[PDB]
Amino acid sequence: RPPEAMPTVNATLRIINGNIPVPLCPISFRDCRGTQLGLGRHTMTPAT
Amino acid sequence: FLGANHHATIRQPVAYHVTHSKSDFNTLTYSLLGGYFKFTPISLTHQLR
Repeated sequence: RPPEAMPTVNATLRIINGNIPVPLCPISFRDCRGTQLGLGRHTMTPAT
Repeated sequence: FLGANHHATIRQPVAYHVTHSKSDFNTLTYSLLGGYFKFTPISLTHQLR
């Protein structure tokens, strides 16, 4: 049962990059990043 | 007792190529093929000709 304290501010370290709010690190940025990773590496077959 | 990187016939950057060539898998053979040409006052007389 969360007791009835007075409101205070507290901060937590975003541990990994992904936690950045999305209207600051937009989707297609991460997608093109992964695509740059996806260069000549393994890709599963379409049937699978 | 089996050899050393500094006295062997193949060094680590020779394997760093095969481990991260990321090529078409059919030219990597023809990359290593050149990768095994000696570098000597004599050899260039064969190659550069």
